[PDB]
Formats: sequence, C-alpha cells, structure tokens
Amino acid sequence: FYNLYNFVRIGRVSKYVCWLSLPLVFQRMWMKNRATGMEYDIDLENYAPFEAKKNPMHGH
Amino acid sequence: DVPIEKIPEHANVLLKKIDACLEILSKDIGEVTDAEAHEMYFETSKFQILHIY
Repeated sequence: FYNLYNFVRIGRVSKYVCWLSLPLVFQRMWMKNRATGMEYDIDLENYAPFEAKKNPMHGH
Repeated sequence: DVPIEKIPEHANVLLKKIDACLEILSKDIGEVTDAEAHEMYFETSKFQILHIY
C-alpha cells in the first residue's frame, strides 16, 4: 500500500478527483439498509411487482 | 579569361568565409541548468523534499 500511496502523492489531479465517487458507496450502504426492511403496500406490490416474471403488462 | 595566379585570392576569400562560419559553429549549447526546468525531477522523488535550514 505504501507504494501505491507514494504514487498517489506524485499524482496531480487524480488524487483530488478519483475520491469523489467514494461517498456514493456509503450512499448505497445506507439506502440498501433502508430498503431491506421498507414497509410497502400489499395491494401495490401485488399489482406492480418490480421485474417479476410472467407479468403480461411487461410482455411475458 | 581567368589566369592561374588569381586563384589563391579566391582561396583566401573562401578560407575567410569558412573560418567565420566554423568559429560560430564550433560553439554548442550545453546542458540546461535552470532549476525551473528540473524541479519536477525533485517533485517526483520517492520521498518528500526536506526544506532544511
């Protein structure tokens, strides 16, 4: 790791830009946990399931 | 219309010319020593620069 970060030290732009995609990881970490237990309407889940098979409104 | 004795005068002229050329062309530009041209050689060292005073 010291070698990689010693090269990051010598970079000029990537060491100040490539980290701006990292907050997005924590965004996913938080939203996933929100979604693992999200309460939803049974009627809406039975009428519009997301990417479920054999839905004629999708085509198959 | 050109005698043979007049030749060494022409040779002297051309020697003067080529000597004026070669005295200039004998000079050459050495290696650059400006620190602004080589500061990135020190920026890219494996360790940070120590400003020691």
